[PDB]
Amino acid sequence: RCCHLKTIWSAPLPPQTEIAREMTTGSTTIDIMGLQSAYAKLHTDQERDYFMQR
Amino acid sequence: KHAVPRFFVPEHGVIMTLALVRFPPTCTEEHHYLIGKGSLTYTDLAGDPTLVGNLPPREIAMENLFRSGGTGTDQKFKVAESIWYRYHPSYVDSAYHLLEGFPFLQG
Amino acid sequence: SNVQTSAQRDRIDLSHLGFLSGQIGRLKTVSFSPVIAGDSFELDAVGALRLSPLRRGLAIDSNVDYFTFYIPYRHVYGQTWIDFMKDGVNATPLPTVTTGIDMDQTAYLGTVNPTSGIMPKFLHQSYLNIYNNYFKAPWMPDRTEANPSNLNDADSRYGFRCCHLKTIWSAPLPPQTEIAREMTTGSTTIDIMGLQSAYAKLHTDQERDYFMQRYRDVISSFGGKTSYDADNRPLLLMRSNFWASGYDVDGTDQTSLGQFSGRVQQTFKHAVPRFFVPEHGVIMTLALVRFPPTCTEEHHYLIGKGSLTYTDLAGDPTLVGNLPPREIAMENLFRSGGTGTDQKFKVAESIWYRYHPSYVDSAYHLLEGFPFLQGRPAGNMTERVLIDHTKYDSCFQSTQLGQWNAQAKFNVSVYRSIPTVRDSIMTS
Amino acid sequence: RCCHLKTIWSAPLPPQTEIAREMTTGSTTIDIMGLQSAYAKLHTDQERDYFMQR
Amino acid sequence: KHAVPRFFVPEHGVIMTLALVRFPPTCTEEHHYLIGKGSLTYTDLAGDPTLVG
Amino acid sequence: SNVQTSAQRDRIDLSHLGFLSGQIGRLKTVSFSPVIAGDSFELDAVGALRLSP
Amino acid sequence: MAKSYRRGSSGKKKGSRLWYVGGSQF
DNA sequence: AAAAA
DNA sequence: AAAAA
DNA sequence: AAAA
Repeated sequence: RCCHLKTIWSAPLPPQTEIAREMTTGSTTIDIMGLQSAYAKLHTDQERDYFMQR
Repeated sequence: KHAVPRFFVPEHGVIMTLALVRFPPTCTEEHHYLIGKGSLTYTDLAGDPTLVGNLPPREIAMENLFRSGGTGTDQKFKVAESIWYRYHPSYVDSAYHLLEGFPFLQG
Repeated sequence: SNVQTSAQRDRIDLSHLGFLSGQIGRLKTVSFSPVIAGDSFELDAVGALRLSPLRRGLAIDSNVDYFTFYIPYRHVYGQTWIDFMKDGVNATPLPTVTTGIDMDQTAYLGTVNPTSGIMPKFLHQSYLNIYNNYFKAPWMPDRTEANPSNLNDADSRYGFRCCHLKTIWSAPLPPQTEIAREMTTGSTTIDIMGLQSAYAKLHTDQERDYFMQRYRDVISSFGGKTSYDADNRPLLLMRSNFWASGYDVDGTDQTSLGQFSGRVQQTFKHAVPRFFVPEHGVIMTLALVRFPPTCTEEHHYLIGKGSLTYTDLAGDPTLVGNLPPREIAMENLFRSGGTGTDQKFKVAESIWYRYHPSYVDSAYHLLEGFPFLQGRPAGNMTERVLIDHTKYDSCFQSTQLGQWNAQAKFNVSVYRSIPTVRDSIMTS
Repeated sequence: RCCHLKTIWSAPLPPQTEIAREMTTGSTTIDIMGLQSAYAKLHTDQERDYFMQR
Repeated sequence: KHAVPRFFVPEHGVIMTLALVRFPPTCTEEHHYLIGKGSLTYTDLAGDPTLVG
Repeated sequence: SNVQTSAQRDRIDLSHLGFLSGQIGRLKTVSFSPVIAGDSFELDAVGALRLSP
Repeated sequence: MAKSYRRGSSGKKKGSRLWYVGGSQF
């Protein structure tokens, strides 16, 4: 059995799609340079979820 | 007609041909997302570019798109934030429901 | 990281298919598409229209009308919509309406009824505004159903009943037509300057009975004009009119050698010019199918009156153009017509010299397969003008697709300032 | 009575102008995708304070 | 002179004309912000584009 | 979100009025304007001078 | 006998991509 | 825009 | 390469 | 750089 022609329900986002991403900031402080690094790692994960699985 | 250009075979092997037949996916009991949600907020209807391009993907249920659709975990998936402003579904009148001879997905 | 604040103009494809069916003389929505302020909209519809198989060969063609309207959300919600856009993200959700529990309780709105029984009100309210401004008779009251669930089965399933094509009986003078006007002269004297003032006031009353029953008609008589936002009316974009024809099929077996069956199949096009959308709203398309109003037992007025006077027959211009409108009964036009108060209406003084009715021979009476009004239109004036689809049941063979069906493709192209799907799913 | 010609004191920023905007991060964690959504909502509020009050 | 171009009147109504007279807002006891603040920091005086914007 | 690090060259208007008075043979400041490194400055003053009757 | 309204379910695609499933899918 | 194209 | 040729 |  093959797949239907692409529609909203027959071509959904892959099941490994996240709507949140957590960080480990301090109790009363945060590193903002570490915050920039967190966004960079999230971008590479989203590339492999939407475009690059092979 | 199915014509294949001339090919140079580099190693021993096989060449296979296959076929596939499909219909466009039209469902009888399918409606617009805005119709299925009912209560509309500013994010749903305004189409503001700042909100559309900066929000995480939304999770919706099959109930919002199909009559008698489910709500449990197996009837949930994720779509783009404003996907309903980029496509419009097909409409099948209720007179065509349960009528033999029309290729449709009943329900 | 990177916050987006604007978007380019992108070509959005909103094309879809439609499988449509309905009854004779009922207005039904066939397509709709919500729009955003600043859009550039264009529509083109191509399809084929069919009737149910006939009991005989083709005799009379039917008339088909297509309409397209634009309705802003401000006309539906009013001040609630104004506060909705000014508040922004934290605005209050818009009100809703209640629907039925069956799958076909919103077929007149061109959508499948959701199982929750709740839907937004902009489609239902836009349908009422279109009907009250363009399709009902100007002298009958408006339809003001609050929710789709307040309608009966017939209205929700197929739509509202429309009016027949204009004839002597289907387009009478409005019920507020006077044949006399009194004055208050003295016992043995009269003011003649007051008499001149009486005629002036009568002229303005007759203008509002025949021409100006809506506000925009009154302004038009002065030479001005009103925008569609002044009286809160929908804006018409395009209208299309065509006739449907077909061919015949011959039987070739022992029993049916010599009889024929007619089928109607007509291709059509409905193209709407490019439109600039000024505000958020919806654009709706509707269809209407009607037959010319031919009645079997209808005769000439001079034949029905019998005893003819000089005023009836001479056609003298002095008498024709200076007499008040005459009141006639249904008996004078139809066999077995009534005489009571509900079968009486008013016409022009010599209308019978300006038209001639159609003749149907008695051999065609009570014969299946011919689209006719068997006998006369019954009921009062309101029921006489509105079309009844159950009278055409003798012309078709029973089927699940009603009395007409169609299959069309709507080519919708819009220029929209919306971010791409890639922009929406990538955080950075 | 009408308004003076525009100067620094006769044409100030509207009284509904905020100098801070708070979020509801976790005790030792933060969602960074939620942080992006917070900036988007702040931009629309500032548009209606400076440009679009009608 | 106050000339109004030809106008087509679409509905019944009224047309009104009004006037306003004003002076430029000059105040006697007004001084520069840098003079009034007195103690100046790097943000006040440097005019660094990164901090200003 | 978006951090700005540079700026374009913009035309700034620093025009103002002056109401001046003084005595004979005393030096007095009539105008001043703080500037930033890299600016391109130009000045032109037009007015009328009067003595007491 | 019927080309446009029997072939396909929508119009021609001249615009941005709409679906992303993780790769080629046929 | 009901009235052969 | 689903979307009249 | 994206309509990957």
